[PDB]
Amino acid sequence: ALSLTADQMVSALLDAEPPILYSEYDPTRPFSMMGLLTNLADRELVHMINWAKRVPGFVDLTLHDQVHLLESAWLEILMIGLVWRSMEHPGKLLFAPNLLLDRNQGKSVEGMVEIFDMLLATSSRFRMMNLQGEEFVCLKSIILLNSGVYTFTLKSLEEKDHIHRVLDKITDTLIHLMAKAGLTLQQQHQRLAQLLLILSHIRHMSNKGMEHLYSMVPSYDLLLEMLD
Amino acid sequence: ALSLTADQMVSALLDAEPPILYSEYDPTRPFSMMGLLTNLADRELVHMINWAKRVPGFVDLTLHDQVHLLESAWLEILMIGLVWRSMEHPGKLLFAPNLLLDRNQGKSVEGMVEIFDMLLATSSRFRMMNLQGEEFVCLKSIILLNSGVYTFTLKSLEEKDHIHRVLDKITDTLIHLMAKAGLTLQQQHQRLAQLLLILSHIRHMSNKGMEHLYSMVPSYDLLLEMLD
Ligand SMILES: CC(C)CN1CCc2cc(O)ccc2[C@H]1c1ccc(/C=C/C(=O)O)cc1
Ligand SMILES: CC(C)CN1CCc2cc(O)ccc2[C@H]1c1ccc(/C=C/C(=O)O)cc1
Repeated sequence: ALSLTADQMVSALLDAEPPILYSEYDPTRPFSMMGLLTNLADRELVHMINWAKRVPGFVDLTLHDQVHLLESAWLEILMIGLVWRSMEHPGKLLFAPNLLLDRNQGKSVEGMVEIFDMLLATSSRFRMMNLQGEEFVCLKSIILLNSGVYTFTLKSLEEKDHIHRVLDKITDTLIHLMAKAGLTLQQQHQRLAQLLLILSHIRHMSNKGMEHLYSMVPSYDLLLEMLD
Repeated sequence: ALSLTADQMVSALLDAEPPILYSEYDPTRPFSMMGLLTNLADRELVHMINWAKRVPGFVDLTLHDQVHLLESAWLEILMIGLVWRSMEHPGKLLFAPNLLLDRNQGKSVEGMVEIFDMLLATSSRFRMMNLQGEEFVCLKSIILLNSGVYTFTLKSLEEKDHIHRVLDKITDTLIHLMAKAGLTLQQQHQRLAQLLLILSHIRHMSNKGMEHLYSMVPSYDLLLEMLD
């Protein structure tokens, strides 16, 4: 994992990409939103576990640490996936190819339109930056490794060190992608910063989303069971 | 602001630094924690407004946008300040020079020890990275400009553009500080990323903190009044 080249890292992440799932509803029947979104999120989680195990360095960690990282990051990962899927659909959120929802549709649940608006704005930011697929997969892997790394013994110190080393490799990779695309050294650092700063907003969105869900979520046990 | 050199940006930010305030309690009297922390935060906010107005580019924005940015960022700014103050005090949070609290003291309020632990871990991360004062002031300014920029008309488009341009200048500045300190180009990008990724955790901490406070906060009107 730490011996991978930038090109190899990118290829590994692109290969690890999960599929785009569909919403489960009878399309011949008349058009609950939260039920549809929950069932979709449930099914995506399984594929996210598989994806996570294919992110270089991730399976080198202890099971306990893998669970902690996924516990911290899962909603951020679903959200960045959603925002990426929605990028070329101004004003809409592509939850699934058969479930493309606008802001007005979000108003059907109390507190939801606020979250829809933040996701739509992130998609807008992605569009304005012209985010590339190779950059997106790097960012999603960064979320997985970074979100829980500040909230964790000699083994723990080794785990955190490894995580930072893998994150450094992904940073190198992002820069390499920007250098290959022809950006100047200045533009490279600037774009790196712009991309990483969006991750703070994705964290914010996830926290707001978790508040919504807790006001009504995969347990440590379910995640542990799925990862073990 | 956009014509400032890296050295000028750093100097401007160092000059803008607010003072370290003291907790208001009778030190001759026997040792409420939340009351002490709230009163401290109240007084710090006033100085934060002054500081914000001295961050290059900030007063170029509309009053409304200044308020929005501060509304989004104020707790993150208090927290990064706290973590910086605490950096050379392992296991303790230096809320003020006369109010140095350990994790055990946080247990006196339900839900607080969790927040103390996250802040202490961030201080630990700062210590391990050997964060420099010049880097800290850059990061605090980045929080101010970035935290609310995704949640905002032709004027709004101009405002967001300006904010991104100022953020790009601060990125250039951070890199310049790392280049002057003798880091390689690789190390520069890596450290930039490490620093910006901590900001995601600071956002997380602020969200957790706001949840605590809302379960019991400066209004738009107070912030507007103070900024106007
Ligand atoms: C209020 C948010 C949590 C709604 N999110 C937005 C992000 C997102 C992305 C997806 O790609 C699929 C669904 C969603 C939904 C969502 C809705 C419900 C749940 C609930 C999960 C559970 O209760 O286990 C999770 C996410
Ligand atoms: C639970 C957290 C919000 C406690 N924080 C931690 C960060 C911090 C940094 C400071 O430098 C000073 C105080 C604090 C406290 C804190 C406590 C109360 C309030 C309340 C403010 C209000 O009610 O206006 C804000 C922050």
